[PDB]
Amino acid sequence: AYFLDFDERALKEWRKLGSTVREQLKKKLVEVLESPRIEANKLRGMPDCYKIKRLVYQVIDEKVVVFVISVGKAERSEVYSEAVKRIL
Repeated sequence: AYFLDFDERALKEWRKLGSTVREQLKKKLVEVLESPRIEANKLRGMPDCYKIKRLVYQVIDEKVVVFVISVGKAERSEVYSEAVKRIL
């Protein structure tokens, strides 16, 4: 029941996550559109910001729009890469 919208920086971020991710995220996002305000996912101190497991979105009631603002990863890309190397 909520419209989707992406911040342009986040859409650019989205186009670099890879094939596998931006699909499982697309799934969880469209699910969020039904009822965006999930208490278990609300960022601390932030009245309108929520997380998807990361992805962050802003709920804009005045427009009924879910605004995806930030999407990325827990660590730097180098940390996962170095972790893969470290175990070889």
